[PDB]
Amino acid sequence: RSPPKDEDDLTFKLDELILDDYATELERKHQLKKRSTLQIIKEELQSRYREI
Amino acid sequence: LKEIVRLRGYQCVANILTMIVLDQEQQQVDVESFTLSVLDMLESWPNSSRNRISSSQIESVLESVKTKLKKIQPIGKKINSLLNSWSKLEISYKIPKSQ
Repeated sequence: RSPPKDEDDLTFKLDELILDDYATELERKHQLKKRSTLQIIKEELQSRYREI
Repeated sequence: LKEIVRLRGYQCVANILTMIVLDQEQQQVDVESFTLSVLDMLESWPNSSRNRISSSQIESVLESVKTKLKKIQPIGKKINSLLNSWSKLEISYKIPKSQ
């Protein structure tokens, strides 16, 4: 509702996330291999339905 | 209260404690009444994570003041209950961020 200077949305904060530790904890707790899924989610959140 | 937490009210309450019950410009009985009047809302506010306290480290001030006024046992027991309640908190799993 109040985007910062020269930014359309807060999707740029996703690049600070450490997806590797999140994938490791997901694999430990739930036995899910989701390392590529976090990257796909990040790319889709940064730009919804790009032209691939 | 959530807004005060966002404003880091605990940080201000740490200095408010320190000036009165560490620096001594007043009387011990009145300072004891003040401490009993200021522990209550700290006990009452909604809390879900020690990240809130970590922005103030008010627990350290609480340890210092329970150690200084160790003779006043109600204050000590209330601070015991308060740190016991606060120590149960955590943040489940929180994704680390790049630094």
